[PDB]
Amino acid sequence: GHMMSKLFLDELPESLSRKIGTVVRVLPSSLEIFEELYKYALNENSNDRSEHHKKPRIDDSSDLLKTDEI
Amino acid sequence: GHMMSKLFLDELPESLSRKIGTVVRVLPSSLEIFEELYKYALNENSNDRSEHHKKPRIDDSSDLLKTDEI
Repeated sequence: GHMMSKLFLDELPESLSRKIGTVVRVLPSSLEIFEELYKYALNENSNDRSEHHKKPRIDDSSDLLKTDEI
Repeated sequence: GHMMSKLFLDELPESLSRKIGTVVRVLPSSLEIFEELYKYALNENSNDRSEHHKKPRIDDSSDLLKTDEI
């Protein structure tokens, strides 16, 4: 359990952790940004309902969908 | 000198992309790896369900005959 700051590499096949661990050595700070990038899209796969989900754009419009009260 | 449109940088959180671009200059190949990583996890959203090819569906229904019993 003697590690400075590792965990992302322990969340995927050894084949990937090998090619990554070798390149990361050069950019231990760059891989940090991408680490959050891949996670961003990961959660995007599932989004609960809080206050109307926006994403699907439409060419023609008519109204603001069903909205009578709150 | 202002680039002609961009992908996977202008859409996503441009706030972070700002620091990524400067880093990408150093590791133009490394980013290529993380690019496939984020896309890989995306497809992972699915699983290898179905065991018996789907058919049975019982939860709280044990025998419901009447005419025949013996």
